[PDB]
Amino acid sequence: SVCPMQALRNDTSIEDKLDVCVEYSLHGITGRGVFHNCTSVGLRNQRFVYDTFDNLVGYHSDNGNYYCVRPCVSVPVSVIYDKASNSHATLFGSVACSHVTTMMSPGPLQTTVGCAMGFINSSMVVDECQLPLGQSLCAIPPTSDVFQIATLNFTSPLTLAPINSTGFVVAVPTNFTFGVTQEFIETTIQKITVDCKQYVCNGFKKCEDLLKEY
Amino acid sequence: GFVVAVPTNFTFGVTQEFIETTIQKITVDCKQYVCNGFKKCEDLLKEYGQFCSKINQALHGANLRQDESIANLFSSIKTQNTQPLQAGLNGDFNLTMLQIPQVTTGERKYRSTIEDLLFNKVTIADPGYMQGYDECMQQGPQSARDLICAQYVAGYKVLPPLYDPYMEAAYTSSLLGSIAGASWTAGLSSFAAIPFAQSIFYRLNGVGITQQVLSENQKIIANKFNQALGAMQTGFTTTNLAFNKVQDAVNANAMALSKLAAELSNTFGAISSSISDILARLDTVEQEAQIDRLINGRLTSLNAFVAQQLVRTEAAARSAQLAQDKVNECVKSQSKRN
Amino acid sequence: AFNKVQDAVNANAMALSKLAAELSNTFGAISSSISDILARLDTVEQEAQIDRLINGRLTSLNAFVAQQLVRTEAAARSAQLAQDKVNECVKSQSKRN
Amino acid sequence: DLICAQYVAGYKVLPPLYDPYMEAAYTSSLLGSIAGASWTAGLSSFAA
Amino acid sequence: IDRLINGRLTSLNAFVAQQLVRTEAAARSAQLAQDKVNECVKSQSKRN
Amino acid sequence: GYITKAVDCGYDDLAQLQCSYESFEVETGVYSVSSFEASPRGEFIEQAT
Amino acid sequence: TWPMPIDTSKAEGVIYPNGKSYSNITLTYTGLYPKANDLGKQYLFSDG
Ligand SMILES: *[C@@H]1O[C@H](CO)[C@@H](O[C@@H]2O[C@H](CO)[C@@H](O)[C@H](O)[C@H]2NC(C)=O)[C@H](O)[C@H]1NC(C)=O
Ligand SMILES: *[C@@H]1O[C@H](CO)[C@@H](O[C@@H]2O[C@H](CO)[C@@H](O)[C@H](O)[C@H]2NC(C)=O)[C@H](O)[C@H]1NC(C)=O
Ligand SMILES: *[C@@H]1O[C@H](CO)[C@@H](O[C@@H]2O[C@H](CO)[C@@H](O)[C@H](O)[C@H]2NC(C)=O)[C@H](O)[C@H]1NC(C)=O
Ligand SMILES: *[C@@H]1O[C@H](CO)[C@@H](O)[C@H](O)[C@H]1NC(C)=O
Ligand SMILES: *[C@@H]1O[C@H](CO)[C@@H](O)[C@H](O)[C@H]1NC(C)=O
Ligand SMILES: *[C@@H]1O[C@H](CO)[C@@H](O)[C@H](O)[C@H]1NC(C)=O
Ligand SMILES: *[C@@H]1O[C@H](CO)[C@@H](O)[C@H](O)[C@H]1NC(C)=O
Ligand SMILES: *[C@@H]1O[C@H](CO)[C@@H](O)[C@H](O)[C@H]1NC(C)=O
Repeated sequence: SVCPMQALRNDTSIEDKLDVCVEYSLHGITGRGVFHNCTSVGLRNQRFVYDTFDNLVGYHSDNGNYYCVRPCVSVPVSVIYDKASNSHATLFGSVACSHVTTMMSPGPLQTTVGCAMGFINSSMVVDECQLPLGQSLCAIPPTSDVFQIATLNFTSPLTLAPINSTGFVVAVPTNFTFGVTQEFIETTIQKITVDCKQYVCNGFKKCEDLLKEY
Repeated sequence: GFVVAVPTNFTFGVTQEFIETTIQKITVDCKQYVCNGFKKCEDLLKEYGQFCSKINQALHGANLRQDESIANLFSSIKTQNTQPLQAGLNGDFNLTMLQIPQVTTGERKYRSTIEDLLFNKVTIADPGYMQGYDECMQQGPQSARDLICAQYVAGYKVLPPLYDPYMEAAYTSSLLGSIAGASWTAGLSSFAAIPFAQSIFYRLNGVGITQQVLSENQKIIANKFNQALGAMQTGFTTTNLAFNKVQDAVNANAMALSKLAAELSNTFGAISSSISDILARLDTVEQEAQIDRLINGRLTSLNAFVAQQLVRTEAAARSAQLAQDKVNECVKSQSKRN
Repeated sequence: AFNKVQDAVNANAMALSKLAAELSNTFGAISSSISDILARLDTVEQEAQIDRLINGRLTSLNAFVAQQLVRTEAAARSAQLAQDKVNECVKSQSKRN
Repeated sequence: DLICAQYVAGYKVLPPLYDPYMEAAYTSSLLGSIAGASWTAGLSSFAA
Repeated sequence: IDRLINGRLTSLNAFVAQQLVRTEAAARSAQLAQDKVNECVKSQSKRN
Repeated sequence: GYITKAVDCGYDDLAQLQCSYESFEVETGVYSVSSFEASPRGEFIEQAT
Repeated sequence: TWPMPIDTSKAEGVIYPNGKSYSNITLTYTGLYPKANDLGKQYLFSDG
């Protein structure tokens, strides 16, 4: 690079601050990202490695090591809210609970969809859910002190087995009720017309004279 | 009289069909998608926060409607009726391809053999629902396992499906066990437990084959059935329409995420698509007019993505209703529709 | 079925909400109000400021028209499904399980 | 009534997969499949 | 010139998005047309 | 015209959901909220002689 | 008088981009390059 002398800062190291978001100034190239020690790819005299979008993806360092470079990333967060109890809980999706404790600034519970906060392990089994978490997990609101994790699980009820004879077995009803299934079919939407000149210019003759072109 | 061409020899043939029931569920962190960190972009973006809210609310509503549709499809397990099938052959009909392999090892398999054959012919990127963030933090050669790490950089999230593989396996075992018997007669209220072979021979008797023909040709019919069932993996090629529809669905899911990630390299007429280079090369007055181009272009791109996902969700919910009709009229009964 | 009724009502109302909210989009100008632009700038800056609002609002009205077409064609398909249900479930006894 | 705007604007209308002879073959197959064609329970015989 | 470029590219994106929706709708009604051929032309339907 | 109640939007994740919906009352459900920000810490700098 | 045309399948006579490197990818690049299958001009030298 070519640099003015007033922009020269001294020097630092990366080996004590790996896998965090830092700022970098590497031989004139500046930016922001996450550095990870890696196995060497690309040509080491060109010193920088790019991708097809011309973003920096790797760096051959003066200390002899190659580093993979990523942009700065973020943990995804989900809030579980129940209006009747006015209660909430948290899920960090795709995060293992051993890493929530390090970047932290009932305990954290690992689930198949991530690390849950404010939940207790339970053995409850339901077949109907109003707060589904995915992968057959269901959140049960307090009425306890915290939300519970239960599983959606059900199977087919009665298994009549064939008899070893010359006839067969049939289950014939001896009592009944009438059930009602309800159903809704849409036939229509609401019909809208738009006044285009009123929507764009709102009165105002100077906008309308500019809008005559359109 | 008249002349009629009556069969003297036959085979069994298999038609294959694919029906889509679901798309991949996406949420977007709008502020991180538009401003990528960078407080000065966010200070400019505070004038547009009401438009960032509408995107999140529209996607929330679409994902909720898909969850309701899929729970209504799976509703029929809790009430059906079921007959237990033999492992291996049932009479002389061999059903091994459609059954889950009972293994003595330490793994609980949930797929049948023909399902494993179908799943080994499609390529799907693994979203990593449990610990995908920590596995994307230690990449190196990123294309070793097919992960979606663009989630955590660009600012979107793939949501897991409502049911786990155990429950889907339970649904298709319910469908398989509801085939023999299952309201033998007029109504739908009785459940007769007649075995599988007798059920097949009554279905053949009802289409024009008399009991003399069925008694004289028992092993021949069973051998032709086993021979047709043994050749179903031949249909898993790109000349077959159903296999092309399976691959078409996988590609539409991949195409939505590619088109999301690529719009972060549009300059929209700025000097760069990177916010850091704009902040390093211009002064404050020029910075503002350069960054608001990227803000307005990215917000318009998110609006187009939301409008695409709404129409895809509505299409998938109509075809889930069609799949329910197919299960009720072809798997669980004999249709009178030619 | 009740959730579907409420969904159709919310879809009609959300279309009108998204129509009205776009008139407060500045589209990168100093204001969403034309009155304020005409009060704070001279003619050469007024033209470049009003052209942003014009181009933004025309693009928004195009997106609205594209969404109404899709919704109208979907409603016309489900009216055909409704006629099938009236003919086969209410007016006779179907043989479709 | 030619679409000459194809060659100015930069788009191409593509031809359909079948020519009119094949479409006439389809609807003549349909007209000839009406009389008879398994007037009984199943679908596998053909009465003329 | 970059105003025209960004505008015309956004317009082409809208054209592509409308073409995908019309192609999917025509594919659904081709399946409906097949059902009408099979149940009304080639047979005698028992559906009121 | 008086202010009867407030919510600090940066206090926790439910406050941030209530601020994004612009409402003190929200429905039952599961919601994705805005992620945990990076805020970069250090500096790498390397250069030549 | 051996003809020696340019073979782009071996990337003959290609200038590498300056200041950077790529690894295990495929992209397009605008620059100054020789034509494919260009014979060029031959220069034959001899002792006196
Ligand atoms: C069918 O089920 C109904 C409902 O349980 C039975 O009606 C009950 O009859 C007993 C004795 O007659 C009464 O004590 C209950 O109060 C009735 N229940 C209700 C809800 O009214 C009926 O007896 C059953 N019939 C048969 C033949 O099983
Ligand atoms: C019906 O067709 C099958 C198939 O051609 C006939 O099976 C063949 O039988 C001959 C002699 O029995 C064998 O050599 C062939 O190998 C068989 N073919 C196959 C594919 O297995 C069968 O014989 C025919 N039935 C009648 C009554 O003619
Ligand atoms: C029922 O069908 C299965 C699958 O077609 C048969 O299993 C195959 O048997 C052959 C040789 O016996 C092996 O080469 C295959 O690897 C087997 N496949 C599987 C999935 O096990 C099975 O033998 C048939 N049953 C009977 C009784 O013949
Ligand atoms: C970084 O990686 C290189 C090669 O992969 C290795 O030699 C070096 O020891 C690593 N650094 C540390 C601190 O382990
Ligand atoms: C939750 O409970 C199950 C069984 O009840 C157990 O296998 C699992 O380890 C528990 N998990 C935690 C985090 O306590
Ligand atoms: C669901 O219940 C059945 C009952 O036996 C059990 O075997 C199965 O493991 C359960 N599945 C889950 C995911 O809890
Ligand atoms: C029928 O099966 C049972 C097994 O439960 C067996 O005890 C009985 O002997 C069988 N009947 C005949 C005729 O083999
Ligand atoms: C290079 O890319 C290809 C993709 O076609 C991949 O299969 C291969 O493993 C990559 N090589 C290395 C060393 O990562």
